[PDB]
Amino acid sequence: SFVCSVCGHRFTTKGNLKVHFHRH
Amino acid sequence: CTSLCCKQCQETEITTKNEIFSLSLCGPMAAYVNPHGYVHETLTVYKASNLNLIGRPSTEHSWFPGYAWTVAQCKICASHIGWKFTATKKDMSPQKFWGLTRSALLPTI
Ligand SMILES: O=C1CC[C@H](N2C(=O)c3ccccc3C2=O)C(=O)N1
Ligand SMILES: [Zn+2]
Ligand SMILES: [Zn+2]
Repeated sequence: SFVCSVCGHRFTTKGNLKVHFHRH
Repeated sequence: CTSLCCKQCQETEITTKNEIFSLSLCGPMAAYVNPHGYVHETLTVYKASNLNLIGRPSTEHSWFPGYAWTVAQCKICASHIGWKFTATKKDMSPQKFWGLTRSALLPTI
């Protein structure tokens, strides 16, 4: 339920989203 | 070379320059705004290599009406590169293409 605001990539954990987001 | 590469990898080839085409009227590359304000200068190419698709296609906020998008990232570096666009009506031409973000590619466009 967690969507990257930059790319639209969807994640099932908030922690996954945080790591991915900060790679942008 | 002939090629556009993943910027992070530097030498992972994503597409070749002959694959660039004008889907829009503004040209092969234009700036688009995503639903959170982020600007992506998106280059349309018929074909891209070395990308992993994430999830399933979606029409929400599609910059190209009649096409749905699927997130695409480098198979080597997992960097975000762009999106695969797939037609939702059988008459769209083409039926698929890729939008690659300028900031993710080398050489620097
Ligand atoms: O055609 C496209 C490609 C996808 C792009 N996009 C995003 O970057 C994004 C981020 C978060 C939620 C939703 C989206 C979305 O649709 C966008 O806005 N339009
Ligand atoms: Zn992202
Ligand atoms: Zn890469």
